[PDB]
Amino acid sequence: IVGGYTCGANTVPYQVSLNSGYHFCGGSLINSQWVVSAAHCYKSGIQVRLGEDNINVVEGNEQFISASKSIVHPSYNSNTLNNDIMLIKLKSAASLNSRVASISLPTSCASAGTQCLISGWGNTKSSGTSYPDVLKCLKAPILSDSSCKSAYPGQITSNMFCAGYLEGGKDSCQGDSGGPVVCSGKLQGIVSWGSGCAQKNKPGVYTKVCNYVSWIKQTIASN
Ligand SMILES: [Ca+2]
Repeated sequence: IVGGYTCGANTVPYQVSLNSGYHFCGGSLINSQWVVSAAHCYKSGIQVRLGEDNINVVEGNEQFISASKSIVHPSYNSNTLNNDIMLIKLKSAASLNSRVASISLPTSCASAGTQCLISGWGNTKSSGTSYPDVLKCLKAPILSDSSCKSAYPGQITSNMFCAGYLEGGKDSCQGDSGGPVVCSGKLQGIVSWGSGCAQKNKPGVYTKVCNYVSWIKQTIASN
């Protein structure tokens, strides 16, 4: 997260870190045994880390649970990043509490102008590289489809939306991938892609979660 703020320990209780020896992606806990992340975060040997603030220090509220299976969306295209969504099942159910909690799926799609919270442990520089140990947060509005398409001609599908600031300086970034965009207590987006980070006229692009609710529910119900 570039141009954000320190969230505060366990203030984003649905935020998870995906770990394969090191943090490589974010995710969102949507019930006691399932996480939603980006399909481009797919790999084998995933451990889900819940209750994290400083990802380099054991602070006492963590739960570390290995993934038993991952399910990438059947229509994911890694070239265009269309359908950039995946489900991860935990080997055992997380113990839910005030600091480890699920986030509700949308019942309807959020509109342009809606304020959302974007969070993660990604790069905090738009030019350099600096990775924070503690969770970073950014409040950002969803942008109009027209402005999103104008920023990225030929690249925005019906399964994507832009959020952030056309002026630049405030954005998600490398390492935030797969993490949450939550608006009015609903998971509306997943950190997917963008050109650099926090660049003028290149806002963050996010997977449009409301398009996938039926798939998520049906997949969870049979797996
Ligand atoms: Ca920790």
